[PDB]
Amino acid sequence: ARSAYSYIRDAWENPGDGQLAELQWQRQQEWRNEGAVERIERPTRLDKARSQGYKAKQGVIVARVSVRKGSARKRRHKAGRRSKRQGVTRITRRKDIQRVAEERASRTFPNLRVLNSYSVGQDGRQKWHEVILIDPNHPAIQNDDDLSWICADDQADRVFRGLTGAGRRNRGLSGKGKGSEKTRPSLRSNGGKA
Amino acid sequence: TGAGTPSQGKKNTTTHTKCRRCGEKSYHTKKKVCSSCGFGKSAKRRDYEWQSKAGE
Amino acid sequence: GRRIQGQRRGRGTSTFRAPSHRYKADLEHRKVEDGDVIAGTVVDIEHDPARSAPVAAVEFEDGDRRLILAPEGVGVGDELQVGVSAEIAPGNTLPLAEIPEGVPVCNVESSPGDGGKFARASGVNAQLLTHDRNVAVVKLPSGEMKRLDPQCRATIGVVAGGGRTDKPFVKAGNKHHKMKARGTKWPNVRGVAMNAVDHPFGGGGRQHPGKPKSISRNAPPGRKVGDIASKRTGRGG
Amino acid sequence: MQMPRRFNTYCPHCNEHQEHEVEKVRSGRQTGMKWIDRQRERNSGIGNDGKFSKVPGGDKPTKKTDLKYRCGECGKAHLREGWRAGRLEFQE
RNA sequence: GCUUUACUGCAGGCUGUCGCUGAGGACUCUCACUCCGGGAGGAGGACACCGAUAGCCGGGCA
RNA sequence: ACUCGUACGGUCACUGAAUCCUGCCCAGUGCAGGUAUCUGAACACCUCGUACAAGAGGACGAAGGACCUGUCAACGGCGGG
RNA sequence: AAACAUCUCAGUAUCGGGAGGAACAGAAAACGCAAUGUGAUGUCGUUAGUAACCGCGAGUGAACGCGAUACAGCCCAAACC
Ligand SMILES: [Cl-]
Ligand SMILES: [Cl-]
Ligand SMILES: [Cl-]
Ligand SMILES: [Cl-]
Ligand SMILES: [K+]
Ligand SMILES: [Mg+2]
Ligand SMILES: [Mg+2]
Ligand SMILES: [Mg+2]
Ligand SMILES: [Mg+2]
Ligand SMILES: [Mg+2]
Ligand SMILES: [Mg+2]
Ligand SMILES: [Mg+2]
Ligand SMILES: [Mg+2]
Ligand SMILES: [Mg+2]
Ligand SMILES: [Mg+2]
Ligand SMILES: [Mg+2]
Ligand SMILES: [Mg+2]
Ligand SMILES: [Mg+2]
Ligand SMILES: [Mg+2]
Ligand SMILES: [Mg+2]
Ligand SMILES: [Mg+2]
Ligand SMILES: [Mg+2]
Ligand code: NA
Ligand code: NA
Ligand code: NA
Ligand code: NA
Ligand code: NA
Ligand code: NA
Ligand code: NA
Ligand code: NA
Ligand SMILES: [Sr+2]
Ligand SMILES: [Sr+2]
Ligand SMILES: [Sr+2]
Ligand SMILES: [Sr+2]
Ligand SMILES: [Sr+2]
Ligand SMILES: [Sr+2]
Ligand SMILES: [Sr+2]
Ligand SMILES: [Sr+2]
Ligand SMILES: [Sr+2]
Ligand SMILES: [Sr+2]
Ligand SMILES: [Sr+2]
Ligand SMILES: [Sr+2]
Ligand SMILES: [Sr+2]
Ligand SMILES: [Sr+2]
Ligand SMILES: [Sr+2]
Ligand SMILES: [Sr+2]
Repeated sequence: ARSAYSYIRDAWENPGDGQLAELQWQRQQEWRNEGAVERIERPTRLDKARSQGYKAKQGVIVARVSVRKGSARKRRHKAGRRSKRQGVTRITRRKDIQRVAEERASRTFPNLRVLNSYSVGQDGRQKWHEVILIDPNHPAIQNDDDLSWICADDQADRVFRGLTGAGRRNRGLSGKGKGSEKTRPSLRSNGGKA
Repeated sequence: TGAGTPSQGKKNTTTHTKCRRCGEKSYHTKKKVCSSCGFGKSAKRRDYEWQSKAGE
Repeated sequence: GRRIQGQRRGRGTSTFRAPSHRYKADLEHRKVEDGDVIAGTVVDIEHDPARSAPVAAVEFEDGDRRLILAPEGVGVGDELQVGVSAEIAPGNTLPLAEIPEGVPVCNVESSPGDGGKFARASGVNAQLLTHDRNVAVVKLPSGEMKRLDPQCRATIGVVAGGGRTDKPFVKAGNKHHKMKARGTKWPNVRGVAMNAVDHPFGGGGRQHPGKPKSISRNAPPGRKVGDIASKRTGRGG
Repeated sequence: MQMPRRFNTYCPHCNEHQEHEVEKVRSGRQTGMKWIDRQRERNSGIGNDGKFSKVPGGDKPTKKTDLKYRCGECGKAHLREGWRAGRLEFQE
C-alpha cells in the first residue's frame, strides 16, 4: 500500500495547487520575517528529507535558508575591457542558489557537515531551501551504519569543495558518458572548461 | 614651500610600529593594522602569490 | 573623465555632510494617546542652527521637556496645547479636522503621526482651505493644493523668523558662515570654468557650454547637469 | 536596353533549339533555418558579435543581368552569365 | 589624456510584458506586498518594490 | 549623503557689486507638452507549416519617432543682393 | 590575428573559500569498433592535430576504442514489519 510519505511527495509535485498552495501562502509570511538561516526541529518535506538520508536522531539537524533571487550581483569593470568582458547585467554565477544556500547553512553551524538539501519554494524576491546537517562528533552518529561515513576527516567542510549532491550536479558530474569529458574527475583537472 | 627638503621637516608623526604578532615595524598605530602580517585586519596571516615569481 | 562634483556628494564624505553633531533637535509633534490632555509652558526661545530660525523650549504637564517648531508670536510663559481638543490659538497643535477653514498653519504632517513635514521654513505657512470627512485641502507655500488626511496634525500660525530672505548677504563672508551650518559644499565653481575632464561644460578656448544646457530626464548621473528636463527656459514668451 | 520576352535558342535540356521565355530572377524567401542562421544565434551575445555585427555593403553603379531562360517545350529553365545593363525592359 | 551626430559595445533612465499575484477595455474588493503609527489602528493595494525580458534614449563609461 | 533639512527649502546650471539697460529670431539642434492618423519590440492570441518543433505571415500596439505646439538670461544665429 | 571588435593570450596571472597525505572521481537512466559486442573510476601510451569549432581568418581541439597500470564492490529511501 502507499506510504503516508508518498502523500507529502505528491502534494509537493504541484506546490501551487490544493492545500499546499494555501499552506505556502501562509508560511511564507512568517519565513519572510525570519533570518537567513533558521534551524527547524522538523523537515517541511519529510518524505524528501528521509529520502536524502535524514533520520529522527541525535546529531541530525535541519535548517531553512533563504537567498535573494536572480542573476549575479556584479560590479561593472573599473579598468579597460574588450566589449566581450564589459557585461554586467546578463551575467550569472556558476553556482546555483541551492549551493549558496548549503554553504551559508554550513557556515552557521561550523561543527556540522552538510548531508543534502532540498527546495521549499520561493516568492518573487527569494528562494528557500532546507538543509540537512549532521554532527560528526556525536556518538549516536558515529555508531550509525547509514551515516557514520560522514565522520571521516576527508568529509570535513565537504560542501565547500562541491562534494554535496547539489555540488556534484552543478559540476556536471551527472552523466557518465557523452558530455562529461570536461567535468570528470574535476573541473579543475580539466582546465576549467566544463 | 617646496615639496622636497622643506616639507620633510614637518615629519614627526609616529605611524608604523613594532607589531605584536609578527615583530616587523609595520603595525600602523593609527589604523591599528599591520601592513606586513595583517594583524588587526585578519586572523589569517597576510599573504599573496604576487610576493614571488609566478612559477615559483 | 572624472566624476563630477554632483557625484562626489553622494558618497557622503565629511566635506558634503551637515554638522549634525551640532544640531539641536527634530521639532516633531508630540505623540498623545487621545483626549488632548496635554499642555506645556514655553520655558525659553532658542536659535536653531539647522534652520536659522527660532525654536521654543517647552515643558509639558507630564514632565517632558522638548524643543518645538515655534510659529511667530510665541514667547516665554505662554501656554501651548497639543491634542484634538486643543484651543484654536497660535502655537497650538491639533489634527486638521479640528482646524477651521481659512487658518494659516505650519509644520503640517504628510501622514498622520509622522511629526510634521510641510511648511517648516522661516516665515512660511500652509493655508488650510477645504474641510471634509475624507480629505483636508491645504495650499502649501509653493502654491500647490495638497490633499491630506484630515488626521494629519499641524500647528496654528506661520513659522517664526519671516523676512530672513529680505536682507542681502552683502559679502561672501556672511554666506560663508551660513554655509558652514549646512550640508553643502560652497563656494561654487562654474562648470564652464573647469577642464573638459571634470564636467560636460568644461574645455574650449573661451568659456561656454559647447552644447545645449537643457538635459533629458533620462540622462545618467555624470551627464545630468545644466537645466534638468526644463519645460522651458529664459523669461520671454 | 531592350530584350525580347521570347526567342529561339539552345535549350541545354532538350539539347536542341527551342523557343524560350526570359524572366528576371525573383528573390526566393529565406526560411531562417540554414546553418548560418543558427550560427548567428549561437555566436551572438554580450558585446561585439564579430561578423554578426557587420552591416550591409554598398552597391555597384550598374548591376548585371539576372535572368531565367525557360524552354517553351520542356518547361525547364537554365541560367547564363549576365552582362552589365543600366535598365532591362522586355519587348512584348 | 581629451572630444564628438567616428566604429562597436557597456552602465543608467523611460516604457511594454512575464513571475511575485488574490477575490468579485472599463470597475469593485482584500488577503499577499508596501508605507504611516509606540500601539490599536490608518493609508495604499494586486499596483508599487523586486527578479526576468523586450523597444527607445544613452561619450556617463570602456 | 543631502537630512535633527521641507519651497523664506536645497538640488542643477548660467551671469558676476551698485547704476542705466538687456532688441529681433523656435528654421536646425536640445528640452518639454500634445497628438486623429502613420510608424513602433517581446509575451499571449490567430492562420499557414511541422502527427510536435524550427519557421513564414497576421492581428493588437507602450515608450519612442513622424506630425503639432511651447521655450533663447537653451545651444546658438542676426548675412549676400 | 603583422590594425581590430568575435576569436587569441586563457579559464592563464591574480583574488575568495576548503580538505588530505595525497586530493577529486567511481559501480551505468554508460558505451553505440551497431554487436551473438564491451562492462565502476583515475592515470599512462595511443587513437590525433583526427571529428568538431572558427572575421571558416589567425588560431582552438576532444571522445568511443585499443595497449597498459591498478583492480572491488557495496549502503540507503519505499514496499512488508
Ligand atoms: Cl559541510
Ligand atoms: Cl543660502
Ligand atoms: Cl535583370
Ligand atoms: Cl566496446
Ligand atoms: K584582447
Ligand atoms: Mg540496514
Ligand atoms: Mg585528478
Ligand atoms: Mg523636527
Ligand atoms: Mg563646511
Ligand atoms: Mg561661481
Ligand atoms: Mg582652466
Ligand atoms: Mg566630459
Ligand atoms: Mg560665457
Ligand atoms: Mg519604515
Ligand atoms: Mg572614449
Ligand atoms: Mg564670466
Ligand atoms: Mg571672471
Ligand atoms: Mg594585434
Ligand atoms: Mg574563450
Ligand atoms: Mg586578417
Ligand atoms: Mg581552448
Ligand atoms: Mg564516445
Ligand atoms: Na559546517
Ligand atoms: Na562548457
Ligand atoms: Na556556441
Ligand atoms: Na596623454
Ligand atoms: Na530654432
Ligand atoms: Na601586430
Ligand atoms: Na594598435
Ligand atoms: Na571566431
Ligand atoms: Sr574547517
Ligand atoms: Sr600657495
Ligand atoms: Sr624654505
Ligand atoms: Sr608634524
Ligand atoms: Sr579590523
Ligand atoms: Sr594569501
Ligand atoms: Sr522628521
Ligand atoms: Sr519620528
Ligand atoms: Sr566648454
Ligand atoms: Sr525675450
Ligand atoms: Sr553561445
Ligand atoms: Sr551582442
Ligand atoms: Sr557604390
Ligand atoms: Sr551689474
Ligand atoms: Sr526648437
Ligand atoms: Sr575491474
